Amino acid sequence: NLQKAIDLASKAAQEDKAGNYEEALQLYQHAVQYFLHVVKYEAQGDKAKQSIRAKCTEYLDRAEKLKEYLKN
Amino acid sequence: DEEIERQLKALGVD
Repeated sequence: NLQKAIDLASKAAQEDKAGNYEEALQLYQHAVQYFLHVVKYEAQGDKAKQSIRAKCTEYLDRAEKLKEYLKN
Repeated sequence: DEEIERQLKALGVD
């Protein structure tokens, strides 16, 4: 599950810089979904949760932004 | 965690 979080989170951001948005938007939500998923069923410390959390916001922000700009 | 978690549920919903 973890490998999917980064694999999905990496491909998502890779598309953001490349130019893609539709595929990056879907990957963004999916990638972030795995991040919180593992955290919900695997909480070691605060440093780990603090990292995924901060990353979940940045990625989530782009998703909501692209979805808006894409429709607007 | 409450804000980030809610964000996902918001974006991912149909």
